[PDB]
Amino acid sequence: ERPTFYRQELNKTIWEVPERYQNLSPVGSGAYGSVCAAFDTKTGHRVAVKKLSRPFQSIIHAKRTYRELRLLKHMKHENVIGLLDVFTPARSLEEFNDVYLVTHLMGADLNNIQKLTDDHVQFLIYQILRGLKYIHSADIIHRDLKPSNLAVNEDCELKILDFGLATRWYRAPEIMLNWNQTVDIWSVGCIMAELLTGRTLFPGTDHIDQLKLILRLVGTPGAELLKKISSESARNYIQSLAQMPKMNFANVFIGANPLAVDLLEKMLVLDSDKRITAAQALAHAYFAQYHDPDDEPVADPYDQSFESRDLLIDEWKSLTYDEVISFVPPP
Ligand SMILES: CS(=O)(=O)N1CCC[C@@H](NC(=O)[C@H](CCC2CCCCC2)NC(=O)c2ccc(CNC(=O)c3cnn(-c4ccccc4)c3N)cc2)C1
Repeated sequence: ERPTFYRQELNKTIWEVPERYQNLSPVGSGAYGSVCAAFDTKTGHRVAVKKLSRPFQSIIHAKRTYRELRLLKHMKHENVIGLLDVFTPARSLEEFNDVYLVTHLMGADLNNIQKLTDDHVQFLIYQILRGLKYIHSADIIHRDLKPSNLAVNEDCELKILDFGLATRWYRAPEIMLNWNQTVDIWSVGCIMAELLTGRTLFPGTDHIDQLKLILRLVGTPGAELLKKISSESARNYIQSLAQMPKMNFANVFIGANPLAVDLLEKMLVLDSDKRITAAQALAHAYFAQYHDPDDEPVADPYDQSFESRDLLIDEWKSLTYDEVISFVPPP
């Protein structure tokens, strides 16, 4: 029982969407790609419709499209973006070439929310950790967490997403030198610090400067962590730099809530085996007033075996088409 579509141009781009979506207006200045705001006549709420660009232009684009659809269909959590609809005007695989995604209309990102109160930071970071506990439990690593990938509405309700299109300021040092899930926790540490102080914690100009700033705070690796670098070039570099002491975070986040400081000490550790996880962090005393261990769920298992597959462009397209058809809309 297929719906009725209607076509229209919008800023040198064609849009064929269910009549159920109306009053489409472009949002961003193309920053988010081809995205419009909309009114959903089924529900009566604003939505965001994104039309992918050249989704099957190449083998790599076909796989990235399939990956994005598969991940979005899996996410069912209050602090993670979710898929409200996915559709295509095509009536059969032979004419399938465009893919539309429908999500909630997000309010503003965390860059667009002056420092916050300590209570505001607790709530926002709490919600990020809660969604991270959920994606991490599915063996899903975000990898690109940063204020522009956090959406927050007027109730300060937060959702994690990934718009795609600097990342380096938030990036774990191990995956910037190539020597697990807690790369995301490092980024939370950087975000949390910024909310507290009002300043980018590690505003590095490139990768070597980014590492220089990081070690000035957390200190040069010790032999405990040195014993775990396999990359021989990485070891030589770190041992050649000037030995800089670990700073005491209380002298750097002066005046901040000492629970917040203690949590920063547990997130912004160089050794990834010692970094706090999302689930452990939810139990930190700093979130004492939001922590609810009975309402911090994990995710269903996520089959990502496809990621190790080499398929042709038309096969990835077919699989994307499967996921479009099999899609069941939520409540
Ligand atoms: C690293 S890559 O391999 O994966 N891959 C490359 C990089 C991007 C990756 N994104 C993903 O896979 C995620 C889902 C998977 C991701 C996994 C980790 C946990 C978060 C979700 N795609 C998205 O997040 C996404 C998809 C569609 C949409 C559509 N709504 C909008 O655009 C929208 C809604 N509101 N607004 C807005 C906000 C404020 C003001 C005005 C407008 C918009 N502009 C938005 C986001 C894919």
